Parts: sequence; C-alpha cells; structure tokens
Amino acid sequence: MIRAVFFDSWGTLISVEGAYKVHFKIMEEVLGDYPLNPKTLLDEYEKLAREAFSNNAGKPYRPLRDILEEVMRKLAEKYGFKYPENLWEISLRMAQRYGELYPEVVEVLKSLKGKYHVGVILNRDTEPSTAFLDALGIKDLFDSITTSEEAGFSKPHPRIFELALKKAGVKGEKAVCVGPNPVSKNLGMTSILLDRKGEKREFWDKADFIVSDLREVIKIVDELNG
Repeated sequence: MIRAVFFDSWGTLISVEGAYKVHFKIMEEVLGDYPLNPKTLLDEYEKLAREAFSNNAGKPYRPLRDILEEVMRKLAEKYGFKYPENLWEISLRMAQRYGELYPEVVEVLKSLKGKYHVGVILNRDTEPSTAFLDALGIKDLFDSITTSEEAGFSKPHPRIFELALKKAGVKGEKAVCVGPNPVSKNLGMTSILLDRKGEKREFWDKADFIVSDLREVIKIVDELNG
C-alpha cells in the first residue's frame, strides 16, 4: 500500500523559467553598472556551483550558503567586480520576488492532503528552504519538510530518505518519490521520474514510472492502491 508521497528537489516545484529568472536577477543585482553581461556571470556561476555540488555529494552536509559564497568569491576574482556583501539576503529577496511554481503544484498537493503523507525533500539548508516555501504559500501543504541539513548528509546519501520515511512513519515500500533526478533504491521506495520535456529518455528504464505532469502522480498512486 502506498501511504506517502515525497517530492524531491526544488526542481520539481519550481519552473525552469522561474529558476533561471531568479538566478538571472541575482546576477544583475550583484553586477550593478559593472560592464559584464549578467548571463555570462550566471552561466559561469552554474558551472562552478554544479562542480561544488558534485564535490560534496554523498559527503557530510556542508551549508549551501558557504558553497555559494565561495563560488562568488572566485567569480568576483575572475571578473574584477567587488565581492557582494549580504549575497545570501539578495538571493532570498530575489527568490521571493521571482520564484514561481509549476502551475499544477498547488492543486496536486491539495489533492493528496489527508489521504497520503505529503512530503518534500531538499538538498538545501533548512531555514531558507522553509522561508522560500512560505513565500510561495505552500509550506503548510506539506506534512513534512526534510532537508540535507537535518539529515547531516547531502544527496545521494540514504540518510535523508531514511529521515523523510521516519517522519512519515513508514518503510520505503509504502512510499513513492517524485523527482527529476534519475536514481535510495535500496530503501524500497517507488521512483517516479518527472521528465517535463521528455528529454531524459536514457534514464527512463532506471525508474519505475515516468511522468510529464505532477497530476499524473495521484493516478499512479490510486492504481498502486487498487
């Protein structure tokens, strides 16, 4: 029986257009009048960030604030602009102004409520993530919010999923996990790959179900439950 539905990474709640704009706007604010194209700074940032994330994947958790600040110091040094004070505060402001949900998110979370444990799982520090979910008006639509900071280890370490399952009070075989991240499997969860654009086909056989829209999740859960 499926009793719990977990949604995995911001990548599943937040549109690609909203994430890029948030980032783009952060870069414009940092640069001011500096004569660098904000899209070039953004593209270099995403490379260095991706690279920090992989170097910490599966390792003891390290705050994303520290990794972000480290990246930006390299970027400030590379391009010659002054390192921005209060970068974390800029980023939070921009996420609240320009962040956006995929259009079905609110409907999907309400549809699950009181019927399944509804949880979100995030490789983000606890406090920002939670304030961001509050800004987007959905914090209270979750039964649980589980972070790498809570568990002590960044993805793909199993501990974050073990904690999420403990919050739901069920073993992995009773839960589905929805994410864009191809695979945690050891714990028994049913994996649903969210491929909005059908651009990850080479990982579809690595997942139990593929969906392009979160409204398909409740249909999969009902079929699993008869």
